[PDB]
Amino acid sequence: EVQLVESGGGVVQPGGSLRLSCAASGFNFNNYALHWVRQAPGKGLEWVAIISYEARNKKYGVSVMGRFSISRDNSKSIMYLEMNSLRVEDTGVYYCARDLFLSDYDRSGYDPTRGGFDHWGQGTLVTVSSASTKGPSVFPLAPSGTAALGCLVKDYFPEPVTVSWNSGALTSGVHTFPAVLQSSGLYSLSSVVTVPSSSLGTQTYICNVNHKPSNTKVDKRVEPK
Amino acid sequence: EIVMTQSPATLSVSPGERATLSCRASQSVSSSLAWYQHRFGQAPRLLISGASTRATGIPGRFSGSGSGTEFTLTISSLQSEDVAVYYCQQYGDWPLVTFGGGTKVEIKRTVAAPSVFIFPPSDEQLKSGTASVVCLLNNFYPREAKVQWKVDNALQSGNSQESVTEQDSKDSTYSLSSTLTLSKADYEKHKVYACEVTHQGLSSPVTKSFNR
Amino acid sequence: SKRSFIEDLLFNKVTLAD
Repeated sequence: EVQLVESGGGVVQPGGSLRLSCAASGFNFNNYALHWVRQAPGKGLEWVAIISYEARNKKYGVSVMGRFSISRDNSKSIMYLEMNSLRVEDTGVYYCARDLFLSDYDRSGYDPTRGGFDHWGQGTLVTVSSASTKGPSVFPLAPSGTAALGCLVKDYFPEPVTVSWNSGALTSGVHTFPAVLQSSGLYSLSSVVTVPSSSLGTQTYICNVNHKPSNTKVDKRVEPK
Repeated sequence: EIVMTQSPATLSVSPGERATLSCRASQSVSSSLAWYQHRFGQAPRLLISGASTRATGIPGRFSGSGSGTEFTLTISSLQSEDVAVYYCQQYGDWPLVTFGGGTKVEIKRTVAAPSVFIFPPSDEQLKSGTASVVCLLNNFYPREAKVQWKVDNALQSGNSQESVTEQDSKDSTYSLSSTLTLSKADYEKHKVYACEVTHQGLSSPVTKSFNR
Repeated sequence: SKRSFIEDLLFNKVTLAD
């Protein structure tokens, strides 16, 4: 029933600005400190900022101090994170979270053992980059009693792409790898599947790639050369 | 201000056995300590606050203990749905809360050497002016593996990238893909492309190669 | 209000007793 819904993520150029929103429902918003927490690719959770229940006190992580500004509207139950002077290293997933600390104060007073972030938003992806939107090229990874084949989904921006095989009828043996950020600033992703080599003459194999940000769908059939 | 240090970095536990995670605070946090589960592709989930109080809906096989500067999270009867990164977080210093660096919990299984496959660049990609050579290490365990690229016996450095799947929940293995990026021109100047794989389940390195 | 006072103390690293 408690719900935190985030919005406002997207692509921004280095030096640009972005405002994230956390819409709360199902609890007395005005009773809780709220925080922002982020996760950069391959790294652990990093605390970003806190705002007290009545918006009087705010603190910021050292990495974002002087650039980010946290605020809350205690009449529509929405928290905001204003991000200015964004850097490539600000890229990541951003979560809002509800803090239990001191929230039971009226009923039970000051108990510093009560705490923890008991509810989190779903996360919003922030991409800071000078790249421009581009759909991928899909290249086959041709097979040479188990054969492996796949597709190379190269040079797209921003995340994410989805990949299925035979429109979703083929899931056993599929591995779709995490994308990598290439030195060009474009992403690359591979998806592979292992199959019995016998099927190579018998069974058709097609990867279906969809890149929403560029409205690109590609279907690449993969066959021995 | 208060630094939280988790260990081990990766914890491997047999299905149905018990996972013990450790967290150390650089100074006392009394019992103002919380633990979180972070499953891949989901938001973090509170497990424990106050060092040992289970959060609502958290099953009793999760428990925590400790005060001052040493803490433990115990997960009994480990299940594949428990595979995740686990974080501790102190709030003794509230509002200056801080997270540990995270402990990855994985299912332990028998060692499995990778099946290795190499893929030349496609005819289609060559027209574009770039060439990508792909090496696949499939269904291996544990996660640690090394890939070395060789082009005409010359060891490549700095022109490859790799990434690794999450642990497969059915067979508890990992897969890894390494991509060597060359210009079409350089690709066409060389003959033998080889991927050399080192893994603890192989008594000696495995090499897959092709002539362009 | 008492809550806000306590929080002002904690945001400013004031040591509370016992």
